[PDB]
Amino acid sequence: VKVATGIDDLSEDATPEEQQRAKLILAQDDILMHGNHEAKFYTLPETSLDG
Amino acid sequence: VKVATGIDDLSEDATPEEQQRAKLILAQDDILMHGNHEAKFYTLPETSLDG
Amino acid sequence: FIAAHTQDVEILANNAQVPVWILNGQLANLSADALTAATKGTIQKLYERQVTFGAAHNQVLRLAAHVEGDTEGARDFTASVSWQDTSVRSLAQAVDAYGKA
Amino acid sequence: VKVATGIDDLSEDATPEEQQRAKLILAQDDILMHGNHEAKFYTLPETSLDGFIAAHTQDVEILANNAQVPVWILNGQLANLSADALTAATKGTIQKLYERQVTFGAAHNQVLRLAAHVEGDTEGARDFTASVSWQDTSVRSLAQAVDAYGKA
Amino acid sequence: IELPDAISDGEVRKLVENEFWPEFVRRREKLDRIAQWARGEQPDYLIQNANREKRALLKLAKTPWLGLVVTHFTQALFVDGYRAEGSKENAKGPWQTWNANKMQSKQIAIHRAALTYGYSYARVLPGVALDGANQAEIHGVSPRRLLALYEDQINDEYPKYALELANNGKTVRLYTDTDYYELRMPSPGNFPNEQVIKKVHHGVGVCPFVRYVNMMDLDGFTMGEVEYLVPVASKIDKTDYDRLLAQHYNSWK
Amino acid sequence: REKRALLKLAKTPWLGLVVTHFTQALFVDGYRAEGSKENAKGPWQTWNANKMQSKQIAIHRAALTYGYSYARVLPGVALDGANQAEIHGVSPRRLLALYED
Amino acid sequence: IELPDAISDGEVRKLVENEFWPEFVRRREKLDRIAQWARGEQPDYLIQNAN
Amino acid sequence: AGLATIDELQTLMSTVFEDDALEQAQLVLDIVSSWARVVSGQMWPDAPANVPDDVRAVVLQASRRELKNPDRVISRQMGPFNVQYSQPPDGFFYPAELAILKRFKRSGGLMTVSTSRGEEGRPWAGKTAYIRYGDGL
Repeated sequence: VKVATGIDDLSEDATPEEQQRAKLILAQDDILMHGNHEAKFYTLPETSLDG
Repeated sequence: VKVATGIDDLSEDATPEEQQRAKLILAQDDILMHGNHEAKFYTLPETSLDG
Repeated sequence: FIAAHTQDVEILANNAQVPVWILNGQLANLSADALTAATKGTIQKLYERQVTFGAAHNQVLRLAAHVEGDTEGARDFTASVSWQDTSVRSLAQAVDAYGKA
Repeated sequence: VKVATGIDDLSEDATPEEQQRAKLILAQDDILMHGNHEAKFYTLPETSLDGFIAAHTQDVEILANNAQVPVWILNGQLANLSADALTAATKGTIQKLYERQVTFGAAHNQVLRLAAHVEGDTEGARDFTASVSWQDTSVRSLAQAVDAYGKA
Repeated sequence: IELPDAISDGEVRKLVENEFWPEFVRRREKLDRIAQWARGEQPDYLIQNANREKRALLKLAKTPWLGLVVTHFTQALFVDGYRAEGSKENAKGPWQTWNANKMQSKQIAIHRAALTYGYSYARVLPGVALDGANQAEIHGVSPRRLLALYEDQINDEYPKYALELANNGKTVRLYTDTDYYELRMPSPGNFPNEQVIKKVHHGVGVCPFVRYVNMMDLDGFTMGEVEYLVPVASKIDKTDYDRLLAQHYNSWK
Repeated sequence: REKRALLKLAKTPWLGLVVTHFTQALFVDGYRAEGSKENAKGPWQTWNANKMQSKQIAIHRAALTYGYSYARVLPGVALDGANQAEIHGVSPRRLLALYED
Repeated sequence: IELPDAISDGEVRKLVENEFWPEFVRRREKLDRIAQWARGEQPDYLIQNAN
Repeated sequence: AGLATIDELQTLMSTVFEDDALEQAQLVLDIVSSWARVVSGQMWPDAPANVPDDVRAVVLQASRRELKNPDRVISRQMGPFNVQYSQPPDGFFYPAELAILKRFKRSGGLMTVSTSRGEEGRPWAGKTAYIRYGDGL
């Protein structure tokens, strides 16, 4: 699970209905960026499923 | 177990009954976010079950 | 995910009484006895289906004989259809066994 | 991906066109250097690509099993199998070929009966017992087949 | 669904339009669901509409496993002869009837229907061959086009009444012990009173349909290889869908 | 309704597989007297005339599933006359048999 | 798509132009799709044009 | 449409706003109400009617802070009188007040953004080349 902290909250202007999900394009070539230097991006590990 | 600390508590307005579980959509494409930069997201490991 | 898919397809093959290598994986090198044991369930299921469908086929053929006269054929419930062999055995082993027999 | 941070920006004097790519020479002998002591050089890891290979192998195995085609025809290699194991492994493909032979043989017999009826041949047209003969589709070695048929 | 003791020539239309056809449609809906399951369209236990990007992934992960099982069990069932007790030769009459009807290929369809829907039918009606004499015609009937009614499902060899839908869908035939009535059906469920119910006396003596049961059960459960293994195939499809989503969204750094 | 669908996905007919596996192996091929290689004419003709080759499968399935099963032998007449009993397998769910012991 | 009992020498043109040819084209489109699938042009369940 | 009425502000500050002091106070109240609406994410249609008590309290405290200390000083000396104030808030609300205003957010403030790869997706592909053979239902 990709996790972002320290991002600019209060965005999307009181997040509405009627689509409004721009669905930020994150492909193999895209580089995800944030202006704030205090922001942190990391992922949460997953279950092995072998047991 | 996904663990969140430092999040905005006191939310859900005195958490009610009659559903009220919006069931935050966390799929493979969603990026979990929090505005507070002091928030920490991590997971607790699980038992191996091989023994 | 790959391991889970392999396990699920194995479950499906075992529940359908279909050999595992038909659905997933590969057949390891098995001798004649091991091969006979591994395909015994599928062969027995095929034999049960043969019994049921052969009863139905004999009913069909007796009815057909009754339609075209053939009084002897209509009442001949002892006669039965013959199914082709469903055993999975090599030609050499089968021929050697039947020649020895 | 080689990554540099803290370097002197604003360089190349408003980076132009017309080549201007000096293409800094970084060979096996070169030592990359920066005057600033706050600059950091590091690399971003890359994808393993092994999971993709395993997934592709699994998908091609699924396709081979669903088409009743032998697995080694589509992916992988055939392990050393004895006569019985080989017969069991190719039983599905042979049975599918036999079903296709039955249907296409019914169609071929219909075609040949119609052809006989066209050219007279009253006996051939009404001979529904006659059937076409297909060549062997069994995957067996020459030695085993000859030994078995000679013993028979 | 009580079976009348005898159907009169004037009660055929009312019985077909009121009692038989609604039951036939009720069974046909479920049989169509079973048929589409066997063609790779396994049921979706988890639907996530209004994405169109994960829906394509879900359609990518659907694999016809049940159709593979049915095909595998069909390819091994073949009848090569019909011999009497203690005889090495095929019976002339029955085997000539089997060959004249091209049953070598139609047995494949009969077996497929029986393995898919749990049961299947074959219709034996009187006919005449090219040389004359008497040659019955055997036609396999799909369960989705026949509604056979038995006074005792477990222990009966022939039905009491059978409602048959034509392979073109234009006519509906109701079969009895000695006669069958043909009705013109322009629209599904529409039987105009202007049409005259054609009556044909086949004279077989019983209902000319013979049922091919996939599984013998004392409780009457006609179980097919498809609906018996739906959860496992759907589980495999869901696992494949999860893997597809993982490699579509979380496969690169 | 989202974990319930998962639970319905995880259910697999293992017990049905066990019963089917044990049913496909139990088949009767003849009824012979003591010290005789030939089938008894009367009992075996009765067995064949009742199509017991297929109904034994249902009887065995019922016995392996519910722990017991019944077969009803009532008088009847064959196509040629004389006397031919009819044997019909009865499910435990449709018969309540009471024994003094 | 009802089949006439017999086609007259004058009804051939009308039948072909009205009933038979449109059905032939309807089947031909699907058959052409199947044919191009068999030549390596499998359907694209996910299209990402303009790259 | 301030979230708290000027009468409540006058009662809290124990003062009466007259002439230009009233328009400035009303403007400050409206400004703080806009901040509170944006932070909480709840656009209250009837600003003084259905506004919660704690939201009114937060608005009143922020308005009093802005009116009494608009320039955000730390200390202030005039002759023998000296006053030393605490550190002013980042905007209008202290972290506790920001937490109170954010209590109307769902799932404890956790928000998710859905990503995509730009692929349109055609689930109907593969079913296009399909011809109906049979009765037709």
